[PDB]
Amino acid sequence: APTLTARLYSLLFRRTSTFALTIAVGALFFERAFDQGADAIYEHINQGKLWKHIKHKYEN
Amino acid sequence: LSRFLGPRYRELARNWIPTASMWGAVGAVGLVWATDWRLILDWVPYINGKF
Amino acid sequence: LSRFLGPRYRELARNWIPTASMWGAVGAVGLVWATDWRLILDWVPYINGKF
Amino acid sequence: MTNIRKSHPLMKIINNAFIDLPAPSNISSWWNFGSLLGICLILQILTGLFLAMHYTSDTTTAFSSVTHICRDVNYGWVIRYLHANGASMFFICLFIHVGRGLYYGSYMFLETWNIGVVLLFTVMATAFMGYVLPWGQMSFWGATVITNLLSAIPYIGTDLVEWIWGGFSVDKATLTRFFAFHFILPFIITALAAVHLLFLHETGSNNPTGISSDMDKIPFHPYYTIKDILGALFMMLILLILVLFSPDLLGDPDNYTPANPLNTPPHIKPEWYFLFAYAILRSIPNKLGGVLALVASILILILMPMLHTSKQRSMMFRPLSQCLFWMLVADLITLTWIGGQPVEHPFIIIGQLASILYFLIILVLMPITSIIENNLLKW
Amino acid sequence: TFLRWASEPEHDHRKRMGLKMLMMMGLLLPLVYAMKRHKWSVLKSRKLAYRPPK
Amino acid sequence: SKWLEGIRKWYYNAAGFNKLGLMRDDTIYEDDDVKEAIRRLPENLYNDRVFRIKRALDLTMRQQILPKEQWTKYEEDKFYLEPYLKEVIRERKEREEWAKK
Amino acid sequence: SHLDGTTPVCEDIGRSLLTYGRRIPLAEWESRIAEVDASVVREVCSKYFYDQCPAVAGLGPIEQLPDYNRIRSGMFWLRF
Ligand code: HEM
Ligand code: HEM
Repeated sequence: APTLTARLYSLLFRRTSTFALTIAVGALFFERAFDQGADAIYEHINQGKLWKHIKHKYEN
Repeated sequence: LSRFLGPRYRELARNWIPTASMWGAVGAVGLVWATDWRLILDWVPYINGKF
Repeated sequence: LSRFLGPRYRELARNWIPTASMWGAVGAVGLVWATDWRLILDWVPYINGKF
Repeated sequence: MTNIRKSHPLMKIINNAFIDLPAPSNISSWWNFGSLLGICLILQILTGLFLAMHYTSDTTTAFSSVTHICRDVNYGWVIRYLHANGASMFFICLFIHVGRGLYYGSYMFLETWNIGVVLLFTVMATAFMGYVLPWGQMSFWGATVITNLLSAIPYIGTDLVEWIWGGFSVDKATLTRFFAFHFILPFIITALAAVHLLFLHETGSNNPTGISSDMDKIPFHPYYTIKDILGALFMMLILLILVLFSPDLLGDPDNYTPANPLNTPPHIKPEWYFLFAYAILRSIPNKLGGVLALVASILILILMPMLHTSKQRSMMFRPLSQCLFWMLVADLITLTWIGGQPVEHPFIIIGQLASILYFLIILVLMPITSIIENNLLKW
Repeated sequence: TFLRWASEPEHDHRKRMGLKMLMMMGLLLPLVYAMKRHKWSVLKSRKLAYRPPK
Repeated sequence: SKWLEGIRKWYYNAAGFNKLGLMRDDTIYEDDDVKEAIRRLPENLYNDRVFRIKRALDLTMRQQILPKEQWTKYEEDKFYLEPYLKEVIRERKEREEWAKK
Repeated sequence: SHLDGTTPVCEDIGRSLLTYGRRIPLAEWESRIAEVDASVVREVCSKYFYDQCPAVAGLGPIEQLPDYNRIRSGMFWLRF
């Protein structure tokens, strides 16, 4: 039985054009996920010290 | 350019059409990703969360 | 530079000293003319009529 | 048929420069900095260009334009601090590159070494003129002092310094002249770097052993393109650390006040990559002697190849020469520290001793030590 | 604190971008280092021999 | 005397080109005279020099050192290039002396 | 052409029995060849050649022989 890495090469990494598409699609999803995660970390560290955390009191 | 109007070049095209199509998709996905088109990214299930 | 310490090199220096002196005179005259030094040009008869 | 990479003229040049260039297989990480320098240069050209889209070179609108870049321009602070700290990274890499050349005997490439010295002079001038552009207190007064240095030249000193000033002192004329020169010089730096690589590729590259490596040459691309990419990534990590966590670490705060010609800042000192020279400049009490010592402190690199009295090229197998080299490095660090410090009781004497030690090591101790090493090996 | 904001209006965004760049670099440096090791293993593992016919 | 021999052997050990298997004449800077001397070497000596230098370069690429028992001993370090280099230098000195006069 | 002569035919018979266990008639060889077309050639070459690690043996003045990394990179196409 082929391993997961073997499947990845045969289906996506064997041909460079498919290799490029995997990177392009991966970059799209990675950017959203990484930014969302990184923002969560930064906002958690600075909880209650950002405008987005204190605007509710002064907004409206 | 009648030099290329032959059966072999017709076969040559068919062999490289899937590859050219794949590279075109890479360009399309790259352009949408780089420019954040959002005409197309609205359809994308997880990316549409942004904006 | 002991390689260049010999009678032949002294002869070479003797031969090329007039040329080096002429080129030095060319350089001095060119510098004085270009800068309009006027420390030297005051002595030159016709040129010192200027300024 | 042929190969386009090896036949097309531009492709021929590129292939022979960065793709199929025979390179030594053992060059350490100290050979990365060269490429890093180029990277830095390109960065300074790009980033600086985007600063020129918002910077105006008028004394009434220079500091305000810089604050406009830092506050209003989108990501303007990113670009501004990238430029400011990339100059410092450029000088770190330049100093490490010169140290690598000294240690591994790379100065035996006379033409390459001389072009490198010219590059060092040009980059120092570019950075000095660029630091004046913000037109802060430090910019104005450092420009004042460094330019006034030129007045020590006999006879033509005053006329020369006034010509460079564009007036009677550092003013709007000087600011605009410096902006123009600062814009133009990096392109001359790129041309000189291209000539530098041209001269270097004529004889290949040296290796840490200092022994000709024609038997063990490897293609440049698959190995040293990825190695230089990794080095550039590490350099970018350090530069981004500087930009995003301590943007003002290497800059004196007094440059954030607008230039005041009628009041000096509490302390006047140039950027760190000049301090060592500044230190030597202050070691000599005489003005002309100080300027000559400052110039010699960098022109000594020209003499470096002619002082090589060792039978071996690299200091790798020369432990006493290694000790002298590290003494020289520590002396340069001491000179930088003293140049940062004011002129008072201990600092004056330590700086004078450091300058004497620097010139003594480069001019006297190193050749004598090399001769002693040659004797010990029965050459 | 207000004066700190006034002098550095990009403070918070700068810290955020620094965190993102730290994460990206901690991800990338091992990856590019591994790519360099992959390319260089051919030379690192190579074994030279000297066979003079004499 | 033996003091000079001791300090020379200490320096030879300190200058770790023996740790790479090299010999003293393998580390000399290849200037014009050294290049000409190399050109005059017999084929076996030239091949041995080439292999020793290549092996040292490989070791420095791997940042490693030869096993302790494979280091070049000071007493068995042979100055193979020295005679050829001396001859080349004498010939150059003769040509320069003729050029002086 | 290789099967012209008693000795070549004997060699073919012996080698075929040792390897295949049977003597493949020329008719079967021709049928197998006729089965081959451009698509089959492309598929099999991709299976055995495209992006595969080769074994290289050089001998003589082989200083210009490309480095193994360069040869391996040559074993695949970026355009494809
Ligand atoms: C080797 C190349 C370069 C070096 C070493 C260099 C160095 C510097 C330095 C140290 C500063 C002072 C920044 C500060 O104090 O905040 C500066 C400012 C500046 N540079 Fe560059 N620079 C280079 C190339 C360029 C180029 C090519 C351009 C334009 C095309 C440029 C445009 C500017 C401008 C407009 C400023 C003023 C903006 C500001 O100070 O924020 N520079 N440069
Ligand atoms: C903007 C300034 C400079 C740039 C862009 C630059 C660029 C380069 C590059 C790309 C290399 C090849 C890579 C390497 O050998 O590490 C190199 C090598 C070299 N550079 Fe520079 N360099 C600069 C300044 C200097 C300076 C200031 C010196 C000496 C004072 C110098 C002397 C040398 C030497 C001797 C080599 C050859 C070293 C060897 O091959 O072992 N360069 N330079």
